[PDB]
Amino acid sequence: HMGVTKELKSPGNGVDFPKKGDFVTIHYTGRLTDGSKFDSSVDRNEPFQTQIGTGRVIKGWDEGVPQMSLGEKAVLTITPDYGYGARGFPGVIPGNSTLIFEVELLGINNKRA
Ligand SMILES: C=CC[C@@H]1/C=C(\C)C[C@H](C)C[C@H](OC)[C@H]2O[C@@](O)(C(=O)C(=O)N3CCCC[C@H]3C(=O)O[C@H](/C(C)=C/[C@@H]3CC[C@@H](O)[C@H](OC)C3)[C@H](C)[C@@H](O)CC1=O)[C@H](C)C[C@@H]2OC
Repeated sequence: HMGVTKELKSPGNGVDFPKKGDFVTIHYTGRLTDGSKFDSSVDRNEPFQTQIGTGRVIKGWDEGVPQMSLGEKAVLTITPDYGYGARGFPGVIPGNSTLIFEVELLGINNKRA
């Protein structure tokens, strides 16, 4: 999927992958391309929970996360068009920003890594 690239860092179980409509549990760290963190669920010590593939989150997550298996650690590199685009996200992300997320897939529906 063109606006997002996934780099596997450590494999999950290689069997359970999120599908459109699933609810996933994720720990993440987002950085801008200058290397600076803009947000982290890890530092916040709270897991992030959301439906995937239904537009609840940026396109880059919706298209990137279903490519990971349960337990996988990856990096999702997201073009502005698949992120917050020209506007950015007021108070956090400048307009026209590539987003780089470290993502750990901790849960899919009832299943847990
Ligand atoms: C009631 C409060 C808000 C409510 C916030 C929470 C549940 C708390 C939860 C931990 C979010 C974080 O709170 C510390 C914080 O996460 C960021 O820092 C971040 O790392 C980020 O980019 N994420 C979060 C992880 C998934 C990818 C992306 C996202 O898709 O986030 C989603 C997002 C912003 C979608 C927009 C929606 C508007 C569209 O126009 C735009 O389309 C381009 C896309 C978030 C999760 C929404 O679904 C839910 C919310 O908005 C945002 C920079 C701002 C966000 O706080 C606001």
